[PDB]
Parts: sequence; structure tokens; C-alpha cells
Amino acid sequence: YRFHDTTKEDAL
Amino acid sequence: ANMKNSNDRIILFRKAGEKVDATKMLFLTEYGLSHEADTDTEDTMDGSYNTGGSVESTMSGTAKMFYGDDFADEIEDAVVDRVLYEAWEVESRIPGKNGDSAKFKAKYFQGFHNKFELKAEANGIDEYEYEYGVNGRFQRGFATLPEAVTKKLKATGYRFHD
Amino acid sequence: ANMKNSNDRIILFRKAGEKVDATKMLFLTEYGLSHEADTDTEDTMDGSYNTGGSVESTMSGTAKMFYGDDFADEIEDAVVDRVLYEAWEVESRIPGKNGDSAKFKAKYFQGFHNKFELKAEANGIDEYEYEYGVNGRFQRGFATLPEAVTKKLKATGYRFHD
Amino acid sequence: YRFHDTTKEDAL
Amino acid sequence: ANMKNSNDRIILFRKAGEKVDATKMLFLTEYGLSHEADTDTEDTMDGSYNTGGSVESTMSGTAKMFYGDDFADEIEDAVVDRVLYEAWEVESRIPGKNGDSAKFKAKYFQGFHNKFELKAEANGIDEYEYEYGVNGRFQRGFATLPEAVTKKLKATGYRFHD
Amino acid sequence: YRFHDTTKEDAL
Amino acid sequence: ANMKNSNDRIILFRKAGEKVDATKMLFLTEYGLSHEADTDTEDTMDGSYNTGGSVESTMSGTAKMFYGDDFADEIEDAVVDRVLYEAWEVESRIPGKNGDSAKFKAKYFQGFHNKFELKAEANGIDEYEYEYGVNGRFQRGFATLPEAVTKKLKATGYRFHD
Amino acid sequence: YRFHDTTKEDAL
Amino acid sequence: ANMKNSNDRIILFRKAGEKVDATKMLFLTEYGLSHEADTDTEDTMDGSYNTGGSVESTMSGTAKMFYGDDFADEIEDAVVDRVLYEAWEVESRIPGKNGDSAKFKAKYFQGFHNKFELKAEANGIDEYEYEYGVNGRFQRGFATLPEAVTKKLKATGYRFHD
Amino acid sequence: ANMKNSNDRIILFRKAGEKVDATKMLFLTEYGLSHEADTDTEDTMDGSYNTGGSVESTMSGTAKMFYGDDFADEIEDAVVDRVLYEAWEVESRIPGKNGDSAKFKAKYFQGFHNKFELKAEANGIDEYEYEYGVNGRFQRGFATLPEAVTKKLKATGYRFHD
Amino acid sequence: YRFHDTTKEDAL
Amino acid sequence: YRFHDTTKEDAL
Amino acid sequence: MTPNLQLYNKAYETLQGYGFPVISRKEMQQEIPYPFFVIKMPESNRSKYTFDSYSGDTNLVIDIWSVSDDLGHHDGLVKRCIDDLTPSVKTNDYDFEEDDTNITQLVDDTTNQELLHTSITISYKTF
Amino acid sequence: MTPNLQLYNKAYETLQGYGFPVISRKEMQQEIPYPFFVIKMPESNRSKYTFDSYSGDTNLVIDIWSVSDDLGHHDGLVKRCIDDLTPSVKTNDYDFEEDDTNITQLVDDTTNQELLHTSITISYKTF
Amino acid sequence: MTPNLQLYNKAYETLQGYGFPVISRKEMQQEIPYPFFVIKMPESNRSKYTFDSYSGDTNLVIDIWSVSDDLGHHDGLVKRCIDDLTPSVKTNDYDFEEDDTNITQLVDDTTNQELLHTSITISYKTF
Amino acid sequence: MTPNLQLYNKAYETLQGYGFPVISRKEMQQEIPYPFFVIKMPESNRSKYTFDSYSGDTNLVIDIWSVSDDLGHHDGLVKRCIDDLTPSVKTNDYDFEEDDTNITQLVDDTTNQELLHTSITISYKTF
Amino acid sequence: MTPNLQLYNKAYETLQGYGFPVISRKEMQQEIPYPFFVIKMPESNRSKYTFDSYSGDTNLVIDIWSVSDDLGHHDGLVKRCIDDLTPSVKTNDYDFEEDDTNITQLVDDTTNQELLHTSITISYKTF
Amino acid sequence: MTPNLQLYNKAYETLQGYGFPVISRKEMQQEIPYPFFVIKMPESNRSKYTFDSYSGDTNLVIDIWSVSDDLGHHDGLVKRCIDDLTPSVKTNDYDFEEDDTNITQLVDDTTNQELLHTSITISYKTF
Repeated sequence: YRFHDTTKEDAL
Repeated sequence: ANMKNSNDRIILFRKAGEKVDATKMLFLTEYGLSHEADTDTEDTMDGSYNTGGSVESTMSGTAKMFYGDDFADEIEDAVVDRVLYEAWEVESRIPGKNGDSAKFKAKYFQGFHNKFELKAEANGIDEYEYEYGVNGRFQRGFATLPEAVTKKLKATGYRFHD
Repeated sequence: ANMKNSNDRIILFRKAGEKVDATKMLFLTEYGLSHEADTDTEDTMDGSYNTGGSVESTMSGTAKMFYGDDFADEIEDAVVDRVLYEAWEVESRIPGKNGDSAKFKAKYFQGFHNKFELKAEANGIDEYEYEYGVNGRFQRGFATLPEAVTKKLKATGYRFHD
Repeated sequence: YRFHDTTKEDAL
Repeated sequence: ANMKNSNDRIILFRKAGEKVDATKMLFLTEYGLSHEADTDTEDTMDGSYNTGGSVESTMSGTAKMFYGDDFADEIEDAVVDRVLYEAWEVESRIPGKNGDSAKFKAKYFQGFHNKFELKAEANGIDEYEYEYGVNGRFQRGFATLPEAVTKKLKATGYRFHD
Repeated sequence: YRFHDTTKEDAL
Repeated sequence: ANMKNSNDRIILFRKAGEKVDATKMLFLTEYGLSHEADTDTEDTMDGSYNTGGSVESTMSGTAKMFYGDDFADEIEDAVVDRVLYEAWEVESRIPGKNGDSAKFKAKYFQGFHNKFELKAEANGIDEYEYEYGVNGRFQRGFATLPEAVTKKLKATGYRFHD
Repeated sequence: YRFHDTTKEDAL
Repeated sequence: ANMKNSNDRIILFRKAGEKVDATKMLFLTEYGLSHEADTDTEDTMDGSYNTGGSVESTMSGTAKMFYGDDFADEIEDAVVDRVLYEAWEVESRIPGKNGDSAKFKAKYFQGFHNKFELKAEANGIDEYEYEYGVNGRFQRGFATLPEAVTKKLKATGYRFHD
Repeated sequence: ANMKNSNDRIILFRKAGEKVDATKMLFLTEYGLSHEADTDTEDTMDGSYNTGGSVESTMSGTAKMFYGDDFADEIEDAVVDRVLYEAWEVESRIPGKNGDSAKFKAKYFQGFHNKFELKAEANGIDEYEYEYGVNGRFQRGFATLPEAVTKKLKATGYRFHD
Repeated sequence: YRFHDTTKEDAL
Repeated sequence: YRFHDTTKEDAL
Repeated sequence: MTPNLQLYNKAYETLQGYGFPVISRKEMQQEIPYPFFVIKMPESNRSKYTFDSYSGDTNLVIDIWSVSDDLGHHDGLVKRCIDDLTPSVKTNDYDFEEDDTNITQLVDDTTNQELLHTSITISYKTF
Repeated sequence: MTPNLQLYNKAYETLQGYGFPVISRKEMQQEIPYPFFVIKMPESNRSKYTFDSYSGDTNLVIDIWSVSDDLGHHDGLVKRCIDDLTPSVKTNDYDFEEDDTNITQLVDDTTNQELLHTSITISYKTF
Repeated sequence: MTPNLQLYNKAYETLQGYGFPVISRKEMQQEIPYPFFVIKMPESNRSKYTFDSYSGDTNLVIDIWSVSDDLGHHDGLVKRCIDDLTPSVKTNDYDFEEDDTNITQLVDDTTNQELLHTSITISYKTF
Repeated sequence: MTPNLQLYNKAYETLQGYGFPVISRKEMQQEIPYPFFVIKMPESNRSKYTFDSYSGDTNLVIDIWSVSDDLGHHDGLVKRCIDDLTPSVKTNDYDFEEDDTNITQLVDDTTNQELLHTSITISYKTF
Repeated sequence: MTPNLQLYNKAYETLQGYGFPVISRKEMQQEIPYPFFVIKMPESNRSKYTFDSYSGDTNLVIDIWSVSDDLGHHDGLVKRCIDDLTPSVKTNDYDFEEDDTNITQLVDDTTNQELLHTSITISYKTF
Repeated sequence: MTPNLQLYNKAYETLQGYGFPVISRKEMQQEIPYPFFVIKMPESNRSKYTFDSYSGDTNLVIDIWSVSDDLGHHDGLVKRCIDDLTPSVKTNDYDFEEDDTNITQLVDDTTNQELLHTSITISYKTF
């Protein structure tokens, strides 16, 4: 997996 | 000078695969992150050598439970239902350099919660402690802190505020 | 603010399959509920991965024995006779929303008592401690507290009362 | 098993 | 109120199969009775389940040795010679209801002594501690206390008396 | 085994 | 009343098979004698039962070393050379009844010394500790104390004397 | 083995 | 006199195979270096003998994290990515004799980091601890200290300075 | 009276097979010598018996490191290179009787060093501890103390001197 | 391996 | 092995 | 406000409702009938407790003066205080929970009259 | 009532039965023959002990004054007190159990007469 | 400078900004209106903490005097001090972090006037 | 009797046999030659020790006054006391065993004469 | 020499070099300008530490008196002392290593003048 | 003899050999030149230590008075005492081993003269 930001705009 | 306080780390979680903002782990008492390599060594009469086994990685902590909350209830659902959880460890005082200017230095994990214990004792606020098992390589980056949680909803009294 | 005291948890039991009201576990000294996943990990030269083993779940506690009682005597019968027991953990200060208005938030378990130790020492009230092994997924819900026990039969002195 | 209430009216 | 003191338990023994009155275990310092079920659990892809293994039961304690005595000398004979012993735990303040009016609530065990350690230290009365392994289900009942020992032969000083 | 009382009158 | 002091036990040794008077173990600090049965239990669907395995028995202790001595030097020879040693534990204040009037109640053992550790620390008299493994059933009896050692060679100061 | 007294007169 | 303080040891690291000056491990709290031989012994009726198994060697320590830093972040990358690291232990007050006049007595190791734990607690600066597994024989020598780090960049206050 | 101080033991070493005077182990903090027999016991329905297994023997200790020294550096070479070392334990206050008049009572060992740990902590002189594995039967005798080390090179201050 | 000094001039 | 004295005159 | 003044105001609002006089110190021109309450400003320790809050120990002392003619009534005041101020006190910014309460009584003859002096100490953990 | 007054009343009901005078403090116009008992109001700690009750430590002091002419009798009063007040005291709301008892005696010459002063302290755990 | 003088100067720079007088001790010819601050030179322990630094415990006391006519305002000064001096203080050579803060208040009648005396102690770990 | 009076009587029966005067306190009209013994009533703690008995710690002090002209004799009295009162004392109801003994001596000039004052404390565990 | 006198001489050799007067006690006919140093003879514990040496704790106190007109300078003396006497002191027979140093300051009005009194304590482990 | 008098006699036999006067207390008609030694009777604890012996802690204090004109000599007396009385003292019945020694010095102006007062305490474990 890569990095994903905390926010819903960067959901998994 | 410039010593690093523990309470400047922010720990965040969310259930994997659902499009929602990460939820902050409030009222941590203590915390730890561990990495450990299961190396063997192989002997031979030409001489012994050390062999590069795989690494186990895990995150661990304790928190105080409170009435305005639903998150410990999610941890104990997650350990039993084997739900995959994303998690962040964010350093609230290292900002990103440019473009990431509004973000803070972080590690990103995904994995499963593997332990949850409630501890209750007469004359005391009941604690819970948990363990989280990291899958694979944790990933470095910069993370946006949920500003409405971290700076807008301030409260008076002994709760920390500016 | 809104920290959660231990003594607001109410622990209830009854023998499984008999039509009677649940009996309250009086004079708890300390308590704990634990869930823990027996995960293995499997290594391969393509990379290691973590495998989702089964979860063991258990409830544990200590209480002071007293003369107006018959319940520790039931725990020690139950551990030897392998009797199946239902149990509730109820949060005496979270009420249900509507329809459940008279009920309080709870977990329901059924399972077996697996340990009972009496501890007696000169200059002391003798304790007992027990362990209870949960079967399967514990079930979430709202529970009716036995109002005659919890609020009608109040007593003076150091016994808690309103 | 499902949830059952504490009282004898919801016996197992 | 009505808390239960440890020193109201009376522990009695006799060698199995010989027609004599049970002998009281004097000068107990601490005591415990334990029951514990050796349950396994069996996993299956349909779901895991818990299996009802057998129960081990044991009684344990410490006492101070004294010169007017011959009973610790019987415990250490019994552990080596594998002698079967009957034992009672009696509650000196719960009397029987009717017919049993002169008797006190009790558990009856028979089994073997499995441990005896003397502990001696300069500047101290030497202790012994023992372990007793219960055979089978312990049996509930009401027991006659040996009135000549418990109430007739009272002694002055720091020995307890009415 | 059943219950037996402490006294010699109820010997094993 | 009539409590039993540790320092009234006298521990004696001699090398097995040589015709000499037993030598007293001076300056014991602490002492213990242990017996323990290696019982298994066998389960069956008719019901479990407990099986009478063999008993291991051992004697253990600590002493202060001194310059007028040669006995710790014998213990450390004996543990390495596997020499069989006789030993007595004698109760210096229980005399024999008649005929044995000059003797004191005792246990007789024979067996091997199985451990010896010197412990030395700056600012301290160096200790040694030992373990002795009993062969078979220890034997009960009455023992003659070596009167020249125990009552004739008295010494002034903090050494105990009448 | 039986009991033997401490003294050289009762050597093993 | 001439007792040896711990804080005169300087611990240095660098990633193996890249041409850069070694980086100093700042803010060590405690430290240790261990060597241990896994000897067996083989018994025979002619007599037992001791056999010369291989030696395991390891270096271990704890440090306080600080904001002007990037090195604990390298340790935790190194334990997961299995990066080979060179390391020195240098004795800051034993200089070399001649030719090596500007150097200080040292051990040189190369090997892998095998453990990293962060420890964080409320009311505290967070620690990290690590373990390093030495490959083969460590090599004796004299090491140049990085003079710009050790003596040029001095700082005021409680940071040590001349 | 005549109690035996620890600091009257002198511990000496030399590398086996090279013709040099033994070197004294300075600044010992604590010390111990251990012997222990690996006895089994064999059960039979005729009765159990104890079987005389082989004995393991070992010497152990802690010392403070100092700058005028090269010996801890030899211990850590010896544990890794598996060098055989002779060692003496000598009792500095028991002289030999005649002919040996200038010598002191001793044990002689030869064997290998099997452990070495440095322990370093902020605010402290760093310790080392070691373990030495004795080969075979240690040998009794009388040893010449190196008089130039033990009585000629006296020093003022807190170093012990006459 | 042999001994190597701390500095970049004695890189591995 | 036998006993050997501490000094170089009694080397192994 | 501090937790000290918040608690002190709640303890006044409480004890001032019983109908006996309540004071922090008596001044010379002020006439006070028996029985009466003296109430003393709390002490408060504070320290970091979680990554998100302080917590601490806040100590309240209230202090009851009466003529010794009737001890059952004086003890009625003591029990009434304790039952109103425990187990928990709750206010705008702070929560308080009884850690322990200590009751001590003296017979006081300093005033040429035999008075009863009860000192009630309540230790609150605070959050 | 508090446990303090409940215990204090039980200790009065007891000691007042022996026929010697019992007092909390002597007043100036009051004539007291020897021997006599002084009895002092208990101290009481309290804390949470189970999810269902408090428990605590309640300290009783009783205090025996006599002329030193006959010490066997004075010691008879000391032993009579201890035997009536231990091992346990039981009352309407509370139970008390001896944790320890401490006896100390002094020879007192403050009053131009050689008196014996015994102070008996009994610590009760209470439930 | 020592950490003592560095912290003492930062605490003056702070409290001297509120507009009430701040002093270390009052001299006889000097007229000081109420309320006022007394501020006392810190104590400092020091010890080795890492192979590269000392660390230690530095104790600050500031001390607030007011007439008791209005306690809400006096408590406003106490809270204003604590909020400006915690959780951390930072200066040229040193860092300071609150280990704990202790607030105690007395009612003081030494001066023929009823004053309020608050003593604020802050323990800083320092690095 | 209490253990206090039982032990105190045994210690009198002992020390009163040496031929020097033994007292609890000296009265003004009473002439006492040197050397002499002062003996003070024991303290006794008690607590539950087994399911069948109490046990406790009983503290004896005996106190030896002499002119400093001959210290070997005064020390002879000290050693004679200790050798008669240790290791154990046994009486009708109670047993006593030395836990420790403490000897302290002072040179006393309160009386315009150089006296030696030895205080011998013996702690007995009692059963 | 003892470690006491060895250290005391090294601390004099040091502080006597700054140009202000250094004394152990002031005598009545002796005029001392401000600022000045008072230096007090060390205490020393000793105990066995290895099979080959003692070790112990040696406590130094030096004590700095100044008029309060300029506190930056007085603090300059404090820091100058500490920087010359730590981390280690070395002399002919003994080594000394700072275990901790404690700095405390008072404002002193005993002399009808406002003085600053700093007491510097340094604990040396010694070898 | 006790261990107290045995040790006290050995410490006299020692210090009385140096040629300066040694005393337990100074009497008014007795003229003592400086320097001089005061030596005070030891304290001794005792307790059971093995099944065959007691052991205990015996505390010696010796106390050295001098005019402050020459401190190197006074320190020479201190070091001479310690070197003669440590590490061990041996006598007829008893052995003594230094557990620790504590040296403290004061500058004493009680006598209108500046004296040096050194108190040397040696704790001996005894067997």
C-alpha cells in the first residue's frame, strides 16, 4: 500500500 | 534544548475502505511503536553467519474511557470482527515544507487490532489498552490534521487548550 | 470532564436456560474484559503476510464475600459442574434512547466459568476471584436493570445509596 | 446466540 | 455490613478410613481453595468452539509450628507415604437450620497431600506450607464442630478466646 | 464419595 | 504460647560410611525442607482420576563462612566428587522419653549434595548456600547431640551461650 | 536405610 | 582514582557502503555491549567435556528524541529495510600514541539493527531504544572523531560544553 | 567472631600456556562461584532411585572499569576468540603451613570465559560483568600472591592500603 | 572485514 | 590438570 | 476561574442553604450564633494526566463549631455536609470525585466555654 | 449518625457500666474521684472500597487515670476495656473490626500526686 | 546566566505587563497599592541526564496579595498567571516544562485588614 | 493482666534481686543511693497473627544511673540486665522473644555531679 | 589530608582567584566589601565500594553575598563558580565528580540593607 | 563487658597515645590545652543474625577541637584517627568492621575564639 491522507477526500 | 514531548504525537484511526475523515484517539495515557527482526544465525565450520529473517511490527497503547465517546466500542468490535483499520501517527509540531504546508509529518499504517483489555478498579477511571498489528512496510508521508477536532472544538478547564 | 468511573458498570449473571431474573454481582473490587486474536504470520520469499486466526474472549474479576449471600457458592458449583451461564455487563449511566427508555447500554455474553479462587488471610475479609470464558461473538444491546435490587433495597452506612 | 434481556420475561 | 472474616473458617483433617474425630488445623496464617477447568478450543472454518475439559481442584495453606503439636509431622508423613486424607472446610458462623441445628455449613473433600515445605529463618517462628489435591467433586453439607476443641479448651493471653 | 461428618460416629 | 523458634533446629552432617561423630552446620542464616509429589491425572469419559506418582525430597539452606572452619570446603568437595552424605535434623528442645532420655527428636536422611554457591559482595561477609537431595524415605528417630560441641565449647560475646 | 545415631559408635 | 565515566564513550553510526562521515548518536541515556558463547557440554562415561560453540555479539541502548534530528528515523527505516550499518564505539579520552595522534581508541562493528521501540508516556520526553546485531569478530583500532560535531558546534545551557 | 569478609578473596587470571605471572582482577564489586549436579531420577514399580549425573561448574563476577587498565579488554578478546584461561581464587589471610609459608590457600581452575557485558549509564562509572566456565575438577592448593602488585605498589586515598 | 575509520575518506 | 602456582616459574 | 474558586463557590452555595451562618473568618464586630460553619479555600495540585488533559488533587476543608450541649445535632450537621458534597461534585468547567474524606473532632475550651470543633477534609480527584 | 458518633456512643454505653466515672473533659466545678475514664471522639478516614461500598479506618482512644497505689487494679481496668471493645464492635449502621490495639502507660506528676495514665488506642477497620 | 535568572526575568517580563505592581520584597518607604505580585527567585537542582546533557528541576514561586472584598478578581489574577506561565516557558539558553503546579490560598489578618494571600508554585523540568 | 504488667512484674522480680534500689520514679522525700535502676512500664502493640491468635511487639525500657567514677562496674550492671532479660522471657499468660536490644549511654551533668545514664531498650515479639 | 581538606583547598585556590574576598567566617574587626564568598568545610561519607577501594559522597557549600542593586552580576558570580567547579574536580589523592548541584537564593534584610544570598551546594561522588 | 565499653576502651587506648588530651566531658576546674579529643560512649543495636549468633550495629563518635590558626594540622589529627580506627577493630570478645565513616566540620565561635570542631562518626557492624 501507498500513503493516504487522513481526510475523506483521500479515502482508501 | 528542543527535547520532544510525548503529547505532541497525534494518533488517528479509521476503518479501512470507507470514505470518512480519520478519528482522533483521545485521552491516551501511554503509547509505543515497535519493530523487531526475527533473525536466525546459521553455524558452519567455515564460520557462523547471520540470516535476514522477516520483521514484525506493532503499535500499542492505553487510554482513559469517557462518556462522550464511541471509539473504544469500535476497537472492541474491530478486534472480534477482524476489521482492517488504517492508522496514522502524526507529529503535531513538524509541518510540511511547501505545498504540504498545512500538513504535519506522519507514518501511515494499515493492519488489524489484535488486543483490547478493559481495566476497571474501585476508586478509578477505567482504562482500556490495545494492540495493533501492522501489515508490511509502514509508509512515510505528511498528513492533514482534522482542524475542526484539533483546534476549533476547544474546551475550558483541564482539557488542553491554547 | 465526563470521565468514566469503574463503579458505574453493573455485572449480572444467571444460569442459562432457567426462567429467573438476573442476579447482580455485589462487592466487586476490580474487573476486566479481554479480547485477543491468535494471529499467525506466514513467510514467503515473495514477502511475509499476516493470517487472521480466531479470537479468544474472557471476563475476569475479584469480589469480597459476605454473609447475606449465596452467589460465590454458585460460582464454585458452576466451575466444577461445567454449568453454562449467561452474563451481562451494563453501563448504569447510559440510558436507551426511545422505547428502550427504561434500559441501559449493555453487552450480553454466554459461556462457562473457568476459574474460582478463594483467598483468605489473617486480618482480612476473604476475597474470591473468577474467570469466565465467553462463547462466540458477544452481543450488543440494551438491558433492563433489576430495579428492586438496584434502587428499592437501599441500605444505610457505607453501602452506597442515594 | 442473540441478545436476551436480564428479566425472567426474556428467559433463554 | 456483614463482611466475612477469614478467621471464621475452620479447616479440619483426618486420615481416611480410621474411626477417629477430625483434628483441627491450628495457627493457619493464610489459606486458599482453587478450582480450574482445563478447557481447550477447537477451530474450524465454520467457526471456532470451546470444549469442556476436566477440572483440577486443590486446597493450599500456611501455618506456624508450635511445641504442643504432632500434626505437621502427620502432613509430612502423609506427603511421602501417599496417605489418603479426608478434610473439611467449615464456616464457624453459619449454623444448620433444623435437625442439623448443632452443625455448621461445610465442604467435604478427600484426596492426597501433595506438598509440604518447612520455612525457617533466623529471628522467626518457622512456618510450614502445604498443598492438598482434591479427588473428584467436593461434597456440600453441614459439619459438627469438635466442641471440646473449639469451645471447651479455651486458653488465656493472645490465643483467641471468648 | 458422599459427605461424612467430622466425628468418629461417622467414620469413613 | 509455645511457638517454635527456627534457631532451635540443629542440622548435622557426616560423610557416609566413615566412623566419626557428626559435625554441626554452624552459622545457618535460613533453612528449608521440602517434599513434593509428582502426581499426574488421567482423563476418561467415565471421569478423570488422579494417579500416585513418586515423591522428590530435598533440604536447602544458607550459611555465613568463617575462618575457624573446614566444612563449606567439604560441601564443595562433596558436590563435585558426588560423595554420599548422611544428615540429621534435630529438635534441640524435644527430648526423648525414656532410655532415649539423653537424645532429641530427629529426622535422619542420606543422599547427595546437589548445589553449592558462594556469594561475595563488597561490604559483606560472604555466604554460601547449598542443596541436598534426599534418597528415599527419610527416617524418624531420636538423635544424640554432640555434647562437647553444643554445650561444652561455649564462647563469649555475640556467639550464643547460656 | 534405617535410622543411625549421630555418634561414631553408630557409624554407617 | 582514574575511574571511567560512561559518558566518555562516543557511539557513531553510518549506513554501510556510502561515502559519508559517521554520524554521532546524541542523547544516549544508557548503553551496553554484550558477547556470549553458546557452549554445549558432551557427557561420556570416560568423563564429561565442554565444547566450543559459536559466539553471539550485540550492542544495545536507549536515547531521548529531539526536534533537530533525523537519526532515530534512520534507525526505524534500517530495522524494517534490513540495511547493513557500520558502527563505532570510541573512547573519547584515550588518544592514539603516534601517527594516530589525532585519533581515539575504538571498536569497529558492522551488522544490522534488529530492534527499535519508541516509548511515550504522558508527562515525559519520549525515548527510543534499539538493538544492533554484530556480524563476526568486532575489529580493534583507532578512530578519528568528527571534530566539527564534537568540539566546534558547542552550545550553551545544559548541553555539555567546555 | 572470625567472620570472613568477601574482600579478602583475591581473584587472579592468566592466558593459558604463556609463561607470565598471573594478573590480579582489580575493582571487583561482587563475585560468586557455583557448582551444580544435573541429577536425574529413574522411577520403577520396585521404587524410584536417584542417578548421579555430571556436574557443571562456573565462576561469575562484576567489576568497575578504569583508565590505567588493559584487562577487561583481554576478557572481551577472550570470550570472542575462545581463548583458554587459567584462574585462581586465593584467600589472602589463610597462609600455608610450612614450606608453603609464603603462599596462601587457593583453588586453581582452567576453562573459558563465556560471557562479557559492559553496562554504561548516564551518571555512573561503567561496569563490566563476566562468566567463566570451569573445565573438570577444580584443583586445591596453595598459591603465591604477586607481592609487587599486592603489597609493594600501594597508593594513597580511597584505594585500600596499609 | 577490517577496521575502517569514521571519515568519508575511509568509506567502505 | 594438576595445580599450578601463579608465577611465571610455574607456567603451564 | 480556577478549580479552587469553582469548588469553593459550590461548597458555599451548598452549606449556605442550611440556615446556619457560614464564614471564611470571623471579624471582630460580627456576631455569630452557634452552630456555625467555617469554610477554607481549597488547595489544588495539577499535573499532566493524558496526552489531552491535566488532572489533579483538590483538597476541601469545612469546619463546624457548636456548643457541646447536644452532640447528636452537631453530628447531624457533619453527616449533612458529607452527604451533600460526596461522592461527586460537578460544576461548569470541572468535575470532582471523592478520593477520601477524613473527619476529626476536638473538644475546645479556648473560649471559656466547651465547644465542639469538627474538621471535615474531602480530597477530590479532579478532571 | 456518622461512624464516629455511633462508635462513641457504643464505647460510652460500655465503659459507663463499670461504675467508675466516664468523661470527655473535666470541668472546673466538677469533682471526679479516681480512677476515671476519659474518652475522646474517634477519627475516621473513608474511601471507596468496592463498586458497592465505602470502607475506612476509625481510630478510638480511651484514657484511664488512677493513683499509682495499686497497679494491678488499674491494669484490671485496661484489660476490661480491651476485652469489651474487641475483636469486633457492631452497631446499627456500621461494623467495626480491630486492626490493632496499642497500650501505652506513663507515670504522671503534673498534679502534685503520682498518677498512672494509660492511653488505649484501638484502630477499627469499618464496613 | 543561570536558569534561575533566565526564568526569573521571563516571569518578570510576563507579570509586569498586567499593570499591577510586581516586587521581590517591599521596602519601608515604598507605597504599594493592592493587588500586587511578589515573585521569588527560583530554586534549581541539576544532574547528568544523558551522555550529552544535564537536566533538572527548577521551582518558581509567585505570590498574589489582595483585599478580600472581591475574590473573583483575585482568582482572575491567579488564572492569568498560570495561563501565561504554562505549559512551557522558553528562553535563550533553556527550556522549561510544567511538571506540576500547586495553588494554595490563605486569609491573612496580620495587617489589621483581611487580605487574600495566594501562593502559586510551578515545578519546571528543564532542559 | 495485660502483657505490659506481666512483663513489668517479671522485670521487677529480676532487677530487684541484685541489691541496688529499683524505682519507677523518685519521690522528693525518698533517698536513693547510687547506682540505681529506673524501670518504665512497657508499650504494647497488638494485631491478629493467625486464625487462632494475636501477636504483637512489646517494648521494655530499663534505665541505669551511676556516678562516673567507675565505668567498668556500671557496664557490669548493663550486661547483667541484658543477660537476665534475653533471649526470651516467659510468664503465666505470655511468651516474649527478643527482636532487638538497643543500648545508649549519656554523660549527665544536670545534678551538679557527673553521672552516667544508660538506657536499655528491649523489643520483644510476644505470643 | 582528608578529601575534605583537599577539596576545600581546591575550592579556595579557585574562588580566591576572582578578585573578590573569600572567607570561612567574618571576624568583627575585619572589613569585607561586597560582593564576597563564604566557603564552608565539606562533609564526607565513606564506605567500601569494591574489593580494592572505598568510595563516598562529599558535599561542598559555597555561599555568595551581594547588594541587590545588580542581580545580573551576582548571577555572573554564581555561574562562574559552577563552571569552574564542575563537572569534575581532580587533586593529588582524590577524584570528584558532580552528582548534582543545587542553587537556592534568598533576599536578606537582616542587616538593614537588602542583600542577595545565594547558596550553591555541589554533591561530589569521590573515588 | 558490653561491646560499648570494649570499643570505648580500645578507642581510648588508641587516641590517648597521640599526646594530646582526651576526655569524655570537661569539668570546670580542669584546664585543657588545644587541640583536644572528646570521645563519646558508643550506641549499640543488637539482633539475631544466625542460628548461632547475634550481630549488630555499633556507632562510635570522636570529636576534635582546635584553634583555627592551622587547619592542615587539625586535618592531620582527623586522618590519624580514621587510619587507626579503620577498617576493622578487634578486641577480646568482639569484632568490629567499618560500615561507613562520616566526617563533618564546623567553625565554632561560642567561646569568643574561632575554633574548629570536627565530628567523626564510624559505624561498625559487629560480630
